[PDB]
Amino acid sequence: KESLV
Amino acid sequence: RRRVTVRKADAGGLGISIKGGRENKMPILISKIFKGLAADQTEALFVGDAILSVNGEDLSSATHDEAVQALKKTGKEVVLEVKYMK
Repeated sequence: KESLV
Repeated sequence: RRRVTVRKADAGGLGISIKGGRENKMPILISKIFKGLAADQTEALFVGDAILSVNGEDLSSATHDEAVQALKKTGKEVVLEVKYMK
């Protein structure tokens, strides 16, 4: 899982 | 281990792409620290940072979704406990 906040 | 505090405000976005997931034995490890952003502009939020707590939220028992949810709704000071894996 690679999110970006 | 490590301890980093990212103050909100400034620019707006936090610039930070975490990579991992409690379903694979991984303390949410940062894989991309966007520049010109709080995380990359606080001299501490650097890639290879396994977060285990955000603002007092022990993420050790949280999934990659529970960790991004805190980084999404953080407070004035984003105190993030990190486990540098250099």
